[PDB]
Amino acid sequence: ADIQTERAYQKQPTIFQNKKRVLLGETGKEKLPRYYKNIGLGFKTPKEAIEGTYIDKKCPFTGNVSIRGRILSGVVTKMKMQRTIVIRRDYLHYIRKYNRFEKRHKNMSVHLSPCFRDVQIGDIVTVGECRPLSKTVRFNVLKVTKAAGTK
Amino acid sequence: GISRDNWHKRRKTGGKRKPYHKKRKYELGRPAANTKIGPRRIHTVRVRGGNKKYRALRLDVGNFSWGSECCTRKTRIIDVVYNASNNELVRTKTLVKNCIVLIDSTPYRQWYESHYALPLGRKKGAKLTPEEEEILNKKRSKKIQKKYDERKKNAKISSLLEEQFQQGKLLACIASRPGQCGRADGYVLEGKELEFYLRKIKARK
Amino acid sequence: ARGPKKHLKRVAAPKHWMLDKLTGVFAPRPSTGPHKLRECLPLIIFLRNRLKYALTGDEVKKICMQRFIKIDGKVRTDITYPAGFMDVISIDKTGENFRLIYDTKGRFAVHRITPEEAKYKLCKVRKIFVGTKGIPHLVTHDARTIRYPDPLIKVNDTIQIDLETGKITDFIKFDTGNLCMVTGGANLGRIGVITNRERHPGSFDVVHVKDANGNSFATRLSNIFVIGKGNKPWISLPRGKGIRLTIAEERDKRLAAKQSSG
Amino acid sequence: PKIQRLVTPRVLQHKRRRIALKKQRTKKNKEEAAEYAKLLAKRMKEAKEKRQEQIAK
RNA sequence: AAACUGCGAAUGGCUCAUUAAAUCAGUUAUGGUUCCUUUGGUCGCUCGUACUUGGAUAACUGUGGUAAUUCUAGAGCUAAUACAUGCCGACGGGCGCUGACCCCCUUCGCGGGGGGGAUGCGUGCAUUUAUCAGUGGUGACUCUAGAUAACCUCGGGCCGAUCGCACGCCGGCGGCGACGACCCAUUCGAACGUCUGCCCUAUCAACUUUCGAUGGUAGUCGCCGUGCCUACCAUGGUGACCACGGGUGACGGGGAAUCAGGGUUCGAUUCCGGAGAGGGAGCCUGAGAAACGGCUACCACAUCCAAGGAAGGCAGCAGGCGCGCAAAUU
RNA sequence: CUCUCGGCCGAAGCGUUUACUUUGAAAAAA
Repeated sequence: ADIQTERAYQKQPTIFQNKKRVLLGETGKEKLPRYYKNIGLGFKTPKEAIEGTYIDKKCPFTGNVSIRGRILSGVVTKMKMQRTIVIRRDYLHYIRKYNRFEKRHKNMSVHLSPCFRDVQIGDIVTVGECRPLSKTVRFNVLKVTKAAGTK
Repeated sequence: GISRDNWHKRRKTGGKRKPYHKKRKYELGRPAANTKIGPRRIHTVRVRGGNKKYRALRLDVGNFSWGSECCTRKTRIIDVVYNASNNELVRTKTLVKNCIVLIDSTPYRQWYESHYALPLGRKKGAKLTPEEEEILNKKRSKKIQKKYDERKKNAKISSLLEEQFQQGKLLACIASRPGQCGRADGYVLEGKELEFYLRKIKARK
Repeated sequence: ARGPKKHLKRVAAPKHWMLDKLTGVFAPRPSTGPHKLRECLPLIIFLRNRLKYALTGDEVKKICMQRFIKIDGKVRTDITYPAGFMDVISIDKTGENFRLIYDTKGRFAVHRITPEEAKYKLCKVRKIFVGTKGIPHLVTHDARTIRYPDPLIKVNDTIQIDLETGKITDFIKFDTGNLCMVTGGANLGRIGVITNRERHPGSFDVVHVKDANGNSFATRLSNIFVIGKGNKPWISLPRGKGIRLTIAEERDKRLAAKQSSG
Repeated sequence: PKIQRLVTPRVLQHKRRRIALKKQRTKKNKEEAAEYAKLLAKRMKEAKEKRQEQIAK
């Protein structure tokens, strides 16, 4: 029901959601407490991480990942998977003989949480290193700034 | 002879790797010993460091937790009703993690009538044998007669549970990995998780 | 390989042991112990190479096997036992006492010390954790764990251990204005006052240090050992006072010190 | 032959010895844990006395 | 002496066939894991025959087989820090559930509130699940501790049936060691990852995806993180910034030759890292090996043989043959 | 370059993000 699209029950595993209540609890409000945590390097947890209903075990604000290592950046190129995007990093490689540089690029598959909704391609995104999330994915999207051709 | 290496795959670009060594021992994998329902049979494995792995092949009991009442009792595993990975694992009655099992509610019924003095799961005809008449109609002291009735107000149960208590079989979900710890523990399904897996089993047929 | 290495080649040894090129293929390969093998001086190098007591690597066996050697007050019958920083070596048959402190050039030194000072040593606190029915512990850089510490001991401070009992007597905390020795890097063996500590969260703290002549330097935080409260060292110091001379005035000291001869 | 599993005066003395090391390990756990119970009192009372100058002002 | 037990034999030595984002180098990460040993901690914290337990087995004696092997069979004895089983003591209790009963205050009384309590149950530290509250910590834990309910594998988890030396103090109380030992920390590592980097080729321009290719969910396996693998889905992932394929007279670095400055070429070779023991493959033991001076197969060679069988692995040091322009002492 | 605190002097924030340059610390021995 807007979450449970799978074949097993999507449940935030730290929160107990079957507490016994009294008559002022059943008549008052059906309140699901949510688990969120603070990534420790000055990234603000979004209000969608504190107010959402999405369930993601590899989200860096609500799931079981810890961000440690290199913090990087890149721009979005292809959002065609389930919860993960493709960013390309651009850099210049110095060739020593010619004393000149050359354009170079590398792609990264990177996990995008559902708290970063309405992300268009072509905007800068900070990524953060965690453990392997799948075969090719080892970074997690941390903040999304928009391209300068927005308003 | 299984090998859970990463170098027998293709690259992300799609190119295949020519390997740079033969299979090392720390890359090993062992066969799935699927835990079935039967009287207990565990076979210990020797894993890295000299440690132990309890590879269970048959299991019959396991302690489960009624979450909303803080009650953990050791029940009898009956059946497998639904498994959300593969459904051939239900006809084979394999106990894996997160598979929904039928347990026996009788240790929780004895806790409920001892803690709240209310008949749970009894029929409407209410044939009440005298050996539990003394725990359902006991003689109470002056301070205990108010304590039990103080417990008796919030001693309500969601009606999806009481239909399972009628037939004596609760729905439970395994939360421990039996092929690695040799136990089949877990919790009793309550509330929204219960009415999710109920309609999954109902739509399964 | 398959499982751990038991040999050390000679050229691959630590540079500060000062083993020459032509004596052998192998170097003494320190035993596992309290210290990293890059951060230690084995007991065979202290007896044969530095002190010139022994002459071969069989006489170190013959010396240590008479139980004549106590490292931190416990008798050591391993010749490759890694003695490290602030370790007290008591030889009672002759009457000397040494402490392993770095000198200004990144090596250890023969630092003879008085047996009134040899009853204690300093350690640096490395991790503090609770556990086992709520009992707090220390872990120092010697792997010495001292349960029930003072609640005002935190990480990166300095305790003072009594060596006959194993217990803490009094401590120094990590602050500015404290006298510190650098125990790693290119400023190793240098003594100065803590000026400043820049924090880099998710990376290493940099601790700017100031000399007694004005020479400022910086290190990472892990190469910092608080020796004194204020400017007074709670241990003795070597012949040089932890103050690194540049090579010009280090030459001037020699070419002016030879002129006292006759 | 040499009789093994014989209750020698040495054999019986060794059982006395390691029982004595049980009492000494229980001796220190009564006395080390008492001093930290004393030391936590000073370091709690001084923090409480620091509280009364920052909450008041 | 022997033999049982323990430990080592996983290092060192040799070679460079593989291998082209692989190895490797610098840089980080394990807050995603194991670690014999060493060093420090801990080891009457558990409320329930011991002044010492049980059965074998070598060496040895004695009788044999086979052409033959570091092949072994049967018979008679005997040990343990091998293999097993197994208490007492601390031990008086305490703490949580229960709870007949008793007592006290107030109320005319009902009633309300507060103490003591026999009875039974469970109690440590590791294990596995669930729930609660928020001593010490980090940049950030689903951390560390605490509480509660239970579990705790017969292919069992700790809680010592062990040896030595000086000898004792008032039948007890002993001092130094040696072996052990679950767990924690450390040391020595290992493994798996992050970022950046490599020679020639387009007469290699599209590749990957039935048979996992990229991702999502649930699990299986594994020391653990992950298509590692399985089920169900989604249709993705890389490509002139040269993917994919082929080649290399390619193990990679530290380095070496030459050189005004720029460069060019070599780096099998004594240090670090990888790999491999004729070619593939599979295991046992162990902290650590997919080990070859370990075992089991198959393919290739090849030794003895009484023709039934038995045993092999020099890219260790010497040495021999072959190869070659080309390289030392059994 | 400035805002809320501690003893005018330190925290915390920056500013649009970089390339460049200078310093630092880390870079096995041979």
